[PDB]
Amino acid sequence: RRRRLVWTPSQSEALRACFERNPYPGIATRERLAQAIGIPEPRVQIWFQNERSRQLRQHRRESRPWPGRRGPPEGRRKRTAVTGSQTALLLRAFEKDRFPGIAAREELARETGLPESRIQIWFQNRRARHP
Amino acid sequence: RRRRLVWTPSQSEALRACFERNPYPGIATRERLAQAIGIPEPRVQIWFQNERSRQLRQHRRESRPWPGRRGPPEGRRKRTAVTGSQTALLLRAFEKDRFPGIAAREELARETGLPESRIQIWFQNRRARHP
DNA sequence: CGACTTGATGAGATTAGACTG
DNA sequence: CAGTCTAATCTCATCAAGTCG
DNA sequence: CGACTTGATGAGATTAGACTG
DNA sequence: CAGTCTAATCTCATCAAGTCG
Ligand SMILES: [Br-]
Repeated sequence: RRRRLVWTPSQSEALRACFERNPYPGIATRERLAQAIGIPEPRVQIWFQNERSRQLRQHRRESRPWPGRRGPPEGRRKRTAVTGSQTALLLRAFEKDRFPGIAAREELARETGLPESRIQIWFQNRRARHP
Repeated sequence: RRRRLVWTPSQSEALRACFERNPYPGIATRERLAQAIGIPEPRVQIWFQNERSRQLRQHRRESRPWPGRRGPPEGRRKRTAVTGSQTALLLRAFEKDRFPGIAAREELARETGLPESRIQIWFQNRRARHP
Protein backbone atom coordinates (compact mmCIF):
# COMPACT_ATOMS: atom_id res chain seq x y z
CA ARG A 1 0.00 0.00 0.00
CA ARG A 2 0.90 3.68 0.06
CA ARG A 3 3.27 5.47 2.42
CA ARG A 4 1.55 7.33 5.29
CA LEU A 5 2.09 11.08 5.14
CA VAL A 6 2.85 13.18 8.24
CA TRP A 7 1.28 16.62 8.71
CA THR A 8 3.42 19.53 9.84
CA PRO A 9 1.85 21.75 12.54
CA SER A 10 1.00 24.52 10.05
CA GLN A 11 -0.36 22.01 7.54
CA SER A 12 -2.75 20.65 10.18
CA GLU A 13 -3.71 24.14 11.37
CA ALA A 14 -4.58 25.16 7.81
CA LEU A 15 -6.79 22.09 7.32
CA ARG A 16 -8.47 22.56 10.71
CA ALA A 17 -9.05 26.19 9.72
CA CYS A 18 -10.72 25.42 6.38
CA PHE A 19 -12.81 22.62 7.89
CA GLU A 20 -14.51 25.22 10.09
CA ARG A 21 -15.22 27.44 7.04
CA ASN A 22 -17.09 24.55 5.34
CA PRO A 23 -16.50 20.77 5.63
CA TYR A 24 -17.85 19.85 2.16
CA PRO A 25 -15.39 21.73 -0.07
CA GLY A 26 -15.47 21.44 -3.83
CA ILE A 27 -12.41 20.62 -5.90
CA ALA A 28 -11.62 24.33 -6.33
CA THR A 29 -11.18 24.99 -2.60
CA ARG A 30 -9.36 21.70 -2.07
CA GLU A 31 -7.02 22.36 -5.00
CA ARG A 32 -6.24 25.88 -3.73
CA LEU A 33 -5.62 24.50 -0.24
CA ALA A 34 -3.31 21.79 -1.61
CA GLN A 35 -1.05 24.35 -3.30
CA ALA A 36 -1.15 26.85 -0.42
CA ILE A 37 0.05 24.28 2.14
CA GLY A 38 2.13 22.15 -0.24
CA ILE A 39 0.61 18.69 -0.57
CA PRO A 40 -1.29 16.95 -3.42
CA GLU A 41 -5.03 17.57 -3.38
CA PRO A 42 -6.17 13.89 -3.26
CA ARG A 43 -4.51 13.63 0.16
CA VAL A 44 -6.44 16.72 1.28
CA GLN A 45 -9.80 15.21 0.28
CA ILE A 46 -9.08 12.05 2.24
CA TRP A 47 -8.25 14.11 5.32
CA PHE A 48 -11.58 15.93 4.93
CA GLN A 49 -13.39 12.59 4.64
CA ASN A 50 -11.85 11.23 7.84
CA GLU A 51 -12.28 14.46 9.81
CA ARG A 52 -15.96 14.42 8.82
CA SER A 53 -16.07 10.71 9.71
CA ARG A 54 -14.38 11.36 13.06
CA GLN A 55 -16.50 14.37 13.98
CA LEU A 56 -19.76 12.75 12.88
CA ARG A 57 -19.24 9.59 14.95
CA GLN A 58 -18.04 11.57 17.98
CA HIS A 59 -21.22 13.70 17.80
CA ARG A 60 -23.74 10.86 17.45
CA ARG A 61 -22.11 9.44 20.58
CA GLU A 62 -22.01 12.44 22.92
CA SER A 63 -24.50 15.12 21.79
CA ARG A 64 -28.13 15.18 22.94
CA PRO A 65 -31.35 16.83 21.71
CA TRP A 66 -32.13 18.67 24.95
CA PRO A 67 -30.09 21.41 26.69
CA GLY A 68 -28.05 19.07 28.92
CA ARG A 69 -28.86 19.42 32.62
CA ARG A 70 -27.71 22.13 35.02
CA GLY A 71 -27.44 20.58 38.47
CA PRO A 72 -28.04 17.24 40.15
CA PRO A 73 -30.52 14.47 39.30
CA GLU A 74 -34.01 14.80 40.76
CA GLY A 75 -35.16 12.55 43.59
CA ARG A 76 -34.96 8.84 42.81
CA ARG A 77 -37.40 6.36 44.36
CA LYS A 78 -36.59 5.39 47.94
CA ARG A 79 -35.77 1.68 48.06
CA THR A 80 -38.80 -0.45 48.96
CA ALA A 81 -38.30 -2.99 51.70
CA VAL A 82 -39.99 -6.22 50.59
CA THR A 83 -40.96 -8.30 53.61
CA GLY A 84 -40.15 -11.95 54.12
CA SER A 85 -43.88 -12.60 53.84
CA GLN A 86 -44.05 -10.64 50.57
CA THR A 87 -40.94 -12.25 49.08
CA ALA A 88 -42.28 -15.73 49.86
CA LEU A 89 -45.56 -15.11 48.02
CA LEU A 90 -43.83 -13.54 45.00
CA LEU A 91 -41.52 -16.57 44.68
CA ARG A 92 -44.47 -18.98 44.65
CA ALA A 93 -45.94 -17.04 41.73
CA PHE A 94 -42.54 -16.95 40.01
CA GLU A 95 -42.14 -20.72 40.19
CA LYS A 96 -45.45 -21.23 38.38
CA ASP A 97 -45.45 -18.33 35.88
CA ARG A 98 -42.43 -16.09 35.20
CA PHE A 99 -44.34 -13.64 32.93
CA PRO A 100 -47.49 -12.55 34.77
CA GLY A 101 -49.80 -10.44 32.67
CA ILE A 102 -51.51 -7.42 34.14
CA ALA A 103 -54.30 -9.63 35.52
CA ALA A 104 -52.06 -11.92 37.57
CA ARG A 105 -49.81 -8.91 38.19
CA GLU A 106 -52.51 -6.71 39.74
CA GLU A 107 -53.44 -9.79 41.81
CA LEU A 108 -49.97 -10.11 43.37
CA ALA A 109 -50.25 -6.44 44.35
CA ARG A 110 -53.43 -6.96 46.38
CA GLU A 111 -51.80 -9.92 48.14
CA THR A 112 -48.56 -8.10 49.09
CA GLY A 113 -49.62 -4.48 49.51
CA LEU A 114 -47.03 -3.59 46.89
CA PRO A 115 -47.98 -1.51 43.84
CA GLU A 116 -48.26 -3.36 40.54
CA SER A 117 -45.48 -1.05 39.31
CA ARG A 118 -43.03 -2.68 41.72
CA ILE A 119 -44.35 -6.22 41.15
CA GLN A 120 -43.31 -5.88 37.51
CA ILE A 121 -39.81 -4.61 38.30
CA TRP A 122 -39.46 -7.54 40.72
CA PHE A 123 -40.15 -10.18 38.06
CA GLN A 124 -37.99 -8.29 35.55
CA ASN A 125 -35.01 -8.35 37.91
CA ARG A 126 -35.82 -11.89 39.04
CA ARG A 127 -35.65 -13.18 35.46
CA ALA A 128 -32.36 -11.40 34.71
CA ARG A 129 -30.74 -13.13 37.68
CA HIS A 130 -32.16 -16.70 37.88
CA PRO A 131 -32.54 -18.12 34.35
CA ARG B 1 -51.57 -8.77 28.37
CA ARG B 2 -52.12 -4.98 28.21
CA ARG B 3 -54.56 -2.23 27.18
CA ARG B 4 -53.64 0.71 24.95
CA LEU B 5 -54.21 4.15 26.43
CA VAL B 6 -55.37 7.08 24.33
CA TRP B 7 -54.19 10.57 25.27
CA THR B 8 -56.52 13.54 25.19
CA PRO B 9 -55.12 16.54 23.27
CA SER B 10 -54.58 18.43 26.54
CA GLN B 11 -53.03 15.37 28.19
CA SER B 12 -50.48 15.21 25.37
CA GLU B 13 -50.03 18.99 25.56
CA ALA B 14 -49.40 18.68 29.30
CA LEU B 15 -46.84 15.89 28.88
CA ARG B 16 -45.12 17.66 25.96
CA ALA B 17 -45.06 20.77 28.15
CA CYS B 18 -43.36 19.17 31.16
CA PHE B 19 -40.95 17.28 28.89
CA GLU B 20 -39.52 20.66 27.84
CA ARG B 21 -39.11 21.66 31.50
CA ASN B 22 -36.76 18.69 32.05
CA PRO B 23 -36.92 15.26 30.32
CA TYR B 24 -35.65 13.17 33.28
CA PRO B 25 -38.24 13.88 36.00
CA GLY B 26 -37.93 12.21 39.36
CA ILE B 27 -40.81 10.27 40.85
CA ALA B 28 -41.93 13.40 42.73
CA THR B 29 -42.61 15.57 39.66
CA ARG B 30 -44.09 12.62 37.75
CA GLU B 31 -46.65 12.01 40.52
CA ARG B 32 -47.72 15.68 40.58
CA LEU B 33 -48.32 15.53 36.83
CA ALA B 34 -50.29 12.28 37.13
CA GLN B 35 -52.71 13.82 39.63
CA ALA B 36 -52.86 17.18 37.83
CA ILE B 37 -53.87 15.49 34.55
CA GLY B 38 -55.59 12.42 36.01
CA ILE B 39 -53.84 9.21 34.94
CA PRO B 40 -51.62 6.84 36.98
CA GLU B 41 -47.97 7.83 37.21
CA PRO B 42 -46.60 4.52 35.81
CA ARG B 43 -48.19 5.43 32.48
CA VAL B 44 -46.50 8.84 32.50
CA GLN B 45 -43.08 7.28 33.10
CA ILE B 46 -43.49 4.98 30.09
CA TRP B 47 -44.53 7.92 27.90
CA PHE B 48 -41.39 9.78 29.00
CA GLN B 49 -39.35 6.65 28.19
CA ASN B 50 -40.66 6.53 24.63
CA GLU B 51 -40.53 10.27 23.95
CA ARG B 52 -36.89 10.20 25.05
CA SER B 53 -36.31 7.17 22.80
CA ARG B 54 -37.95 8.97 19.88
CA GLN B 55 -36.19 12.32 20.27
CA LEU B 56 -32.82 10.63 20.83
CA ARG B 57 -33.07 8.42 17.72
CA GLN B 58 -34.44 11.36 15.71
CA HIS B 59 -31.41 13.44 16.76
CA ARG B 60 -28.76 10.75 16.21
CA ARG B 61 -30.32 10.62 12.72
CA GLU B 62 -30.78 14.20 11.58
CA SER B 63 -28.63 16.60 13.58
CA ARG B 64 -25.04 17.42 12.68
CA PRO B 65 -21.95 18.73 14.49
CA TRP B 66 -21.41 21.79 12.28
CA PRO B 67 -23.59 24.74 11.23
CA GLY B 68 -25.49 23.66 8.14
CA ARG B 69 -24.42 25.11 4.82
CA ARG B 70 -26.43 28.21 3.90
CA GLY B 71 -26.73 27.82 0.14
CA PRO B 72 -25.63 25.27 -2.44
CA PRO B 73 -22.77 22.75 -2.43
CA GLU B 74 -19.40 23.80 -3.80
CA GLY B 75 -18.32 22.39 -7.18
CA ARG B 76 -17.54 18.70 -7.66
CA ARG B 77 -14.95 17.51 -10.19
CA LYS B 78 -15.72 17.67 -13.90
CA ARG B 79 -16.07 14.10 -15.19
CA THR B 80 -12.82 12.92 -16.80
CA ALA B 81 -13.18 11.44 -20.26
CA VAL B 82 -10.97 8.35 -20.58
CA THR B 83 -10.04 7.33 -24.11
CA GLY B 84 -10.53 3.87 -25.54
CA SER B 85 -6.74 3.53 -25.50
CA GLN B 86 -6.71 4.28 -21.76
CA THR B 87 -9.68 2.02 -20.95
CA ALA B 88 -8.17 -0.82 -23.01
CA LEU B 89 -4.91 -0.61 -21.07
CA LEU B 90 -6.72 -0.38 -17.73
CA LEU B 91 -8.76 -3.47 -18.61
CA ARG B 92 -5.51 -5.32 -19.35
CA ALA B 93 -4.21 -4.40 -15.89
CA PHE B 94 -7.50 -5.31 -14.18
CA GLU B 95 -7.56 -8.85 -15.63
CA LYS B 96 -4.19 -9.62 -14.01
CA ASP B 97 -4.47 -7.73 -10.70
CA ARG B 98 -7.72 -6.25 -9.39
CA PHE B 99 -5.97 -4.67 -6.35
CA PRO B 100 -2.92 -2.76 -7.59
CA GLY B 101 -0.92 -1.12 -4.85
CA ILE B 102 0.51 2.36 -5.24
CA ALA B 103 3.50 1.10 -7.26
CA ALA B 104 1.51 -0.54 -10.05
CA ARG B 105 -1.03 2.28 -9.73
CA GLU B 106 1.43 5.12 -10.30
CA GLU B 107 2.72 2.97 -13.18
CA LEU B 108 -0.71 2.85 -14.85
CA ALA B 109 -0.78 6.63 -14.40
CA ARG B 110 2.42 7.15 -16.40
CA GLU B 111 1.03 4.86 -19.11
CA THR B 112 -2.37 6.56 -19.49
CA GLY B 113 -1.67 10.20 -18.61
CA LEU B 114 -4.41 9.79 -16.02
CA PRO B 115 -3.67 10.74 -12.41
CA GLU B 116 -3.15 7.92 -9.93
CA SER B 117 -5.98 9.62 -8.02
CA ARG B 118 -8.40 8.61 -10.78
CA ILE B 119 -6.86 5.17 -11.43
CA GLN B 120 -7.80 4.24 -7.87
CA ILE B 121 -11.44 5.29 -8.32
CA TRP B 122 -11.46 3.36 -11.60
CA PHE B 123 -10.46 0.04 -10.04
CA GLN B 124 -12.84 0.79 -7.16
CA ASN B 125 -15.84 1.30 -9.44
CA ARG B 126 -14.78 -1.56 -11.73
CA ARG B 127 -14.79 -4.05 -8.84
CA ALA B 128 -18.17 -2.90 -7.56
CA ARG B 129 -19.54 -3.67 -11.01
CA HIS B 130 -17.63 -6.72 -12.34
CA PRO B 131 -17.11 -9.34 -9.61
C1' DC C 1 -36.92 9.71 -24.68
C1' DG C 2 -35.52 6.50 -21.05
C1' DA C 3 -32.27 2.78 -20.47
C1' DC C 4 -27.75 1.71 -19.66
C1' DT C 5 -22.95 3.08 -18.43
C1' DT C 6 -19.42 4.86 -15.64
C1' DG C 7 -16.83 8.71 -13.25
C1' DA C 8 -17.34 11.18 -8.61
C1' DT C 9 -18.83 11.52 -3.63
C1' DG C 10 -20.31 10.42 0.54
C1' DA C 11 -20.52 7.52 4.86
C1' DG C 12 -18.90 4.27 7.74
C1' DA C 13 -16.68 0.29 8.82
C1' DT C 14 -11.48 -1.45 8.99
C1' DT C 15 -6.50 -1.89 9.23
C1' DA C 16 -1.90 -0.94 10.77
C1' DG C 17 1.82 2.03 12.04
C1' DA C 18 3.54 5.51 15.34
C1' DC C 19 3.26 7.06 19.72
C1' DT C 20 2.01 7.35 24.74
C1' DG C 21 1.22 6.84 29.83
C1' DC D 1 2.92 -2.98 26.50
C1' DA D 2 -2.59 -2.12 25.70
C1' DG D 3 -4.93 2.32 24.43
C1' DT D 4 -5.30 6.10 21.24
C1' DC D 5 -4.85 8.44 17.12
C1' DT D 6 -5.58 8.78 12.15
C1' DA D 7 -3.72 8.35 7.25
C1' DA D 8 -5.02 4.89 4.07
C1' DT D 9 -7.93 1.37 2.06
C1' DC D 10 -12.04 -1.08 1.33
C1' DT D 11 -17.30 -1.90 0.14
C1' DC D 12 -21.90 -0.01 -0.59
C1' DA D 13 -24.85 3.19 -2.18
C1' DT D 14 -25.93 6.83 -4.84
C1' DC D 15 -25.72 11.34 -7.68
C1' DA D 16 -24.60 13.16 -12.02
C1' DA D 17 -22.83 13.30 -16.35
C1' DG D 18 -22.15 10.54 -20.28
C1' DT D 19 -23.59 7.05 -24.57
C1' DC D 20 -26.62 4.59 -26.45
C1' DG D 21 -30.78 2.60 -29.70
C1' DC E 1 -14.67 -3.72 55.56
C1' DG E 2 -15.70 -5.77 51.02
C1' DA E 3 -18.44 -9.35 49.03
C1' DC E 4 -22.78 -10.49 47.72
C1' DT E 5 -27.82 -9.32 47.04
C1' DT E 6 -31.43 -6.85 45.07
C1' DG E 7 -34.46 -2.64 44.41
C1' DA E 8 -34.51 1.22 40.76
C1' DT E 9 -33.24 3.53 36.04
C1' DG E 10 -31.98 4.25 31.72
C1' DA E 11 -31.28 3.00 26.81
C1' DG E 12 -32.81 0.88 23.02
C1' DA E 13 -34.45 -2.93 20.45
C1' DT E 14 -39.09 -5.19 19.72
C1' DT E 15 -44.01 -5.90 19.18
C1' DA E 16 -48.89 -4.94 17.88
C1' DG E 17 -52.93 -2.12 17.80
C1' DA E 18 -55.10 1.92 15.64
C1' DC E 19 -55.33 4.67 11.65
C1' DT E 20 -53.98 6.71 7.20
C1' DG E 21 -53.08 8.00 2.27
C1' DC F 1 -53.80 -2.41 2.43
C1' DA F 2 -48.41 -1.60 3.65
C1' DG F 3 -46.53 2.57 6.05
C1' DT F 4 -46.60 5.54 10.23
C1' DC F 5 -46.98 6.31 14.67
C1' DT F 6 -46.31 5.06 19.45
C1' DA F 7 -48.30 2.84 23.81
C1' DA F 8 -46.62 -1.34 25.90
C1' DT F 9 -43.41 -5.07 26.64
C1' DC F 10 -38.72 -7.07 26.84
C1' DT F 11 -33.52 -7.89 27.75
C1' DC F 12 -29.29 -5.77 29.06
C1' DA F 13 -26.43 -2.93 31.66
C1' DT F 14 -25.69 -0.55 35.37
C1' DC F 15 -26.22 2.84 39.60
C1' DA F 16 -27.37 2.78 44.35
C1' DA F 17 -28.79 1.20 48.51
C1' DG F 18 -29.17 -2.82 51.28
C1' DT F 19 -27.48 -7.58 54.18
C1' DC F 20 -24.23 -9.96 55.37
C1' DG F 21 -19.82 -12.51 58.06
BR1 LIG G 1 -0.83 -5.83 4.78
